[PDB]
Amino acid sequence: RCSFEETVEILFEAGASAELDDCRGVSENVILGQMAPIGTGAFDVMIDEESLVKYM
Amino acid sequence: NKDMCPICKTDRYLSPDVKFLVNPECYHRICESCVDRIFSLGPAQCPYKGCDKILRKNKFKTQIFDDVEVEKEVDIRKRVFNVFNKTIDDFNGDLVEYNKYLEEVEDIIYKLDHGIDVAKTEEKLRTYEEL
Amino acid sequence: MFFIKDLSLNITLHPSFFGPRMKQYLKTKLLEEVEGSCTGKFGYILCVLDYDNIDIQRGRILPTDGSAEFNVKYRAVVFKPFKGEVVDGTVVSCSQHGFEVQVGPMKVFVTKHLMPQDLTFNAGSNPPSYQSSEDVITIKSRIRVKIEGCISQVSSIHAIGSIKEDYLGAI
Amino acid sequence: VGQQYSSAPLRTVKEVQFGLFSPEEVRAISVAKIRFPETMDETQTRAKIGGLNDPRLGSIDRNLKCQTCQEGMNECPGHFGHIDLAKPVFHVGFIAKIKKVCECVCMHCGKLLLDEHNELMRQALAIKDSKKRFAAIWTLCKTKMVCETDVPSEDDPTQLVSRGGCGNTQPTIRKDGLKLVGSWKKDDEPELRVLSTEEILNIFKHISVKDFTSLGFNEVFSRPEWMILTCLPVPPPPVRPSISFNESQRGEDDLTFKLADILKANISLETLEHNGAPHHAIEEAESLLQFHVATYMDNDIAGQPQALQKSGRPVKSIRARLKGKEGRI
Amino acid sequence: KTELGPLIARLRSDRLISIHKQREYPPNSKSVERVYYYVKYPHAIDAIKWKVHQVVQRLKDDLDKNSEPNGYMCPICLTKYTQLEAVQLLNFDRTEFLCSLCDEPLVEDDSGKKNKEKQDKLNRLMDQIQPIIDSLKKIDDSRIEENTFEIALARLIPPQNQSHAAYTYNPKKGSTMFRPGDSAP
Amino acid sequence: HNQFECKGCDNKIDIYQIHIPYAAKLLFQELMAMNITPRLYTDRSRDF
Amino acid sequence: RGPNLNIVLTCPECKVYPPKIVERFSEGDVVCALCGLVLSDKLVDRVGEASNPLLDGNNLSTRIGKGETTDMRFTKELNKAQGKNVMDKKDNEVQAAFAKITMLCDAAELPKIVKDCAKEAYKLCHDEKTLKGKSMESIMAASI
Amino acid sequence: RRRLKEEENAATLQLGQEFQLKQINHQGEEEELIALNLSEARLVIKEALVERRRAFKRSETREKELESIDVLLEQTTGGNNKDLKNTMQYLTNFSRFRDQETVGAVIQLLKSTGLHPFEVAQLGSLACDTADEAKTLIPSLNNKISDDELERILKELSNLETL
Amino acid sequence: KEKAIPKDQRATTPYMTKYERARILGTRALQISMNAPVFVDLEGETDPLRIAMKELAEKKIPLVIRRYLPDGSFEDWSVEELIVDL
Ligand SMILES: [Zn+2]
Ligand SMILES: [Zn+2]
Ligand SMILES: [Zn+2]
Ligand SMILES: [Zn+2]
Ligand SMILES: [Zn+2]
Ligand SMILES: [Zn+2]
Repeated sequence: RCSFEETVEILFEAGASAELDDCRGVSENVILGQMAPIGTGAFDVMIDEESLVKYM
Repeated sequence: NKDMCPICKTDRYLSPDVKFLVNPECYHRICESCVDRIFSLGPAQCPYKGCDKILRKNKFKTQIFDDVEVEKEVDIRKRVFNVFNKTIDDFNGDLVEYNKYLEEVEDIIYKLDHGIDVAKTEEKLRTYEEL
Repeated sequence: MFFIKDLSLNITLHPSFFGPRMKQYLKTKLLEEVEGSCTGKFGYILCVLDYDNIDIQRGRILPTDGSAEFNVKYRAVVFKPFKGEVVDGTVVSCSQHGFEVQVGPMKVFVTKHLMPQDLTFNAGSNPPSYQSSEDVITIKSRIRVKIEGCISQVSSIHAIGSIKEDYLGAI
Repeated sequence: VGQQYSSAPLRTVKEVQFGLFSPEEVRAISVAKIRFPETMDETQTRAKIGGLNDPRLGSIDRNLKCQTCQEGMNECPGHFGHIDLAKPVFHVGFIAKIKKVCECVCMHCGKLLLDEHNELMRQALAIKDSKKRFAAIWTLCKTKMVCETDVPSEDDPTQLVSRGGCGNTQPTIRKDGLKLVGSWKKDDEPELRVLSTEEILNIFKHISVKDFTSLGFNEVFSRPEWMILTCLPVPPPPVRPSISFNESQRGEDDLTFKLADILKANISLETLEHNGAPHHAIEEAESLLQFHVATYMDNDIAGQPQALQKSGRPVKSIRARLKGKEGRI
Repeated sequence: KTELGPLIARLRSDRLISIHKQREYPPNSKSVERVYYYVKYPHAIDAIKWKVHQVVQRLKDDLDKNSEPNGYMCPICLTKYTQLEAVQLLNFDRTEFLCSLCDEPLVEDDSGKKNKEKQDKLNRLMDQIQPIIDSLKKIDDSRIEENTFEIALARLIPPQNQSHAAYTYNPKKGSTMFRPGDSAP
Repeated sequence: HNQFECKGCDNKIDIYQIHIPYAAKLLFQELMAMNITPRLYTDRSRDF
Repeated sequence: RGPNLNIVLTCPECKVYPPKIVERFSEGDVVCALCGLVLSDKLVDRVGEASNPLLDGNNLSTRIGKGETTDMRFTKELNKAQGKNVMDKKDNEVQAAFAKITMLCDAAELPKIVKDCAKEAYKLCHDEKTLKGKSMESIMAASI
Repeated sequence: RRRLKEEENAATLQLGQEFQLKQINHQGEEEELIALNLSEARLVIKEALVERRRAFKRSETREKELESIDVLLEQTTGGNNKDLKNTMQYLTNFSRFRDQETVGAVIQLLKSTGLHPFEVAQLGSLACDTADEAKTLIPSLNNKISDDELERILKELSNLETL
Repeated sequence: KEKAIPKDQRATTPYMTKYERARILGTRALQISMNAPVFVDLEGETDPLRIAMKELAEKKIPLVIRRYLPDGSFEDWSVEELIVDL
């Protein structure tokens, strides 16, 4: 919300009310310099032990 | 020496939570706070003017009677009774010898308490304990 | 003291190890990165038990690193020091400030203030040693030390012990 | 070269929790106490110990290490200081919030003016979200001008059930400048006096855990008492770097200028109240300290004067640096 | 005034003397807001009781602190290091303690011989403050009524024949105002 | 020396490192000076 | 008499001390001139105001002035309150002299350099035991 | 989820947070804290080492025993085994029970007291002759077991001491 | 693990999405550039991206895509079983 308008006013209200931000949105992740959960970031790529052994 | 630690002078008024304690080795009163700071590291000379007998923190206990002198007699009695312990049946009901034995046991305690013959009495007590 | 604990670690594998025997590499990485290591929360991790039955979870590819992070659950023997505990060890080093007692993978340092007044530093003897009428303390000697304090760092543990208490010192 | 290898685990941030610093926490976080309003010693060669540019707060020079972490400019994240204000000062951005809380609770015992015995309140207390719940409570409590030591019982209006109260009539609070002024209605003209910041701090500390939770605050992360500033954290030099044009002339950030002013006002107040200093003189000093702190955090206050540097341009506050199209966000 | 200020100010911070402000209306001159100084025994007794306890507590803590091992100090950076902290900074040679910031041998801290001095200081304090403790005990036995500007005025002894200050209390009628600490039981 | 410490919390074994833009670090410190506590945490308190 | 807190850039590979260092400002790197190894990266090159620590020393002060929206009541009181600062009084006398010396130099159509010299001279020679029974006019006139 | 904000002490049996009496294993089943004495730990560690050696292969006086452990340790352990070498050397030079039978008897002996795992392990690790020595070396024992039982236990423990 | 939907009740699309393909090729290509073992016979290729594309065509990429649902639950889909039709 602070990224749009009234940055300081919104942040002050967050401090007093002890708001909790889950960083599920793009704006939160952009500030924190981490992959957003969008497009190529909406999933996690794991290892396939069962397939990996059989490919040899 | 009424309601305060003789060493740190912590009276009940300024510290109601403080508690007193004594050590059997020299029967010198000392509050719990003093004990922790003086004896936590290890054994040391008693913090009294004229007392140089080493003592251990684990040996501390709480006084039962309000008289220091009476506490000495009971403490010596406890150790003495652990070895000098004979019942009437021990002498087949013969009270004449039992009474004399009781007097001798009490006599040993009396001599030890007042230090009449500390060297000789202690040796006899040590010798009897083995038997 | 030696404890048996169930610990977990996040191990990272370089992509070069993505092979059919990568599980063997994972087990290896645990051995040369866990065994012999020191942790302030669990103490010195000495040995790993049930090495053939280590639970391996699915690995996650890091976004930009390109490696895989695996959560490994294992059982290991850990030596953790605690203040107020009594341990036995052998003196390894001597100095004016005090001597170091070796206990397992940890070294306990005893300061002069924590030692009995009788002991005095004697640098004239080779090696330097603490000389007292009742006993003499030098390297390789047997000493019973009571741990007085411990500081636990993320990757290091140091403790201070004393021999002033009764039944301590030379055995 | 980059950052040197470290041993701490690398993890991504998954949650952000907002709150306010307690006076105890700010003192614990701080690594050095600031007491001198200067930046350089008399020799103008090294930073003064205990000054604004204390070496313990960090370093902004490539050639100087941080006395605390012993790391270079590219590795030290900065370490906070703290200034012990002579008197508590309101937070410029919370005065509106403070005013609402003052009207909601009694100014003598710290209890909510309206309890659960009122049907209207029961609806208000049922609101889940804190923001709308807070608005509901204010609309009802602000209109009550008595503590109501005795309240009618909910079973029937015949008998009165005793409730924790004091019977003191509450004042009509209005904001004048940076001070809170409360007026008491007599049983001719109403009584008027200035509500001291110390009085406000004392009352807010009396509010029970359940009392201010109903107002939306968090017992552990943000309490009404923490809005009033008793200890001011001092940002490290990186937040307020010292710029240079020809590198032979040293310039200070706008924040450092205000921080020096705050300390000078703080020390002046301490000396005044320590000896003599009649009541009006101290109040003038207190107002100066409040104005300096408020303008330091926000230089754009309606109806209040602006802090102007010797050049005459307005001082850039922290609020200004965050807002706008060119701000941090 | 410059001499009465510091005396009143210090005697007010410690709460040994209370202040009372009221509006006095002389009939044949411009009025003025008068300041009156008195003593509130229940508050003054509490202030002294806490301070007496606090002073003794600091010495007790210092006595306990001194009994702890000395520690170490660095001559250059003047940083205090405890025994536990120093053990993790000694050189590889295991001969001397090396500072972290300076990498220079440490120097033993002082206060080793003060163990007796701190105990002596504590002994003097209790003996010297003995009259206060005895007085408090008697004070505790009885109950003291809180004093107020009006109540204290009952025992007044006028200082001067013609004092410009009107030693009278005239509370405003129907005054709902309540000031911090201006009300008594 | 591979040592970490958080004065006030008295911990040395519960330290994490995060990668954030320097602007983000500056923002949080600026909020700290304004009496606002931006608390960065790794483990989520509540589920989605 | 204080902590070193000094950083010296030396090339570990070359080990030559003192080293030859070239600051590639355009590339923002500090590189050893012999081997080319980069020793430091991300090198750094209105929010603040400049001050001269030769004529004013260490004195950070900010004036109070009207804003886009303000009431005369608050502005007047703060200036009145700000004036009664015991600590700032000592340095006000020096600033007051700097004001008077400027007026005299300005009325003399003298160059800015002359004004700078005279201003510094007064501060250096001010607050001295010898200059205790001399009129301020003599001090200012002599300084010019 | 409040988070935000007892010092460890062996005497008070306050081992901290990660060494509580109730422990949770990798399988989720609750279990009691497992504390091993010097002799038991030596066998447990040595038991794992031989098992690891067997897996790789398929796919006595104090002096001679010490050499066997040292050679065994290096063969069955990887690099950076400095800590392990010190542990094995220390364990062999401070162990009082050699074979499984002796330790098995020791375990079957001390478990009758029902004491805490920490203190019971200490009793089997420290050589103490009198009940007073046990009480002071391990302060946790105070007001936990009568001297009559402790005195008998110490006598029996010293009876089954090899060499 | 209540958040791991059983393989028999997976309700997500059985077709690889454009975003899934982009990351799989990029992630696998990044690994190959770090001397990762190649499971496909190469008839001459130097660009890691091209090698990754060849592996995807022949279904020789040992990766599993974890699709996250809005409630925190997830489904594991192997790259081999995912149909690449886009
Ligand atoms: Zn005492
Ligand atoms: Zn004694
Ligand atoms: Zn730093
Ligand atoms: Zn009330
Ligand atoms: Zn130093
Ligand atoms: Zn070079």
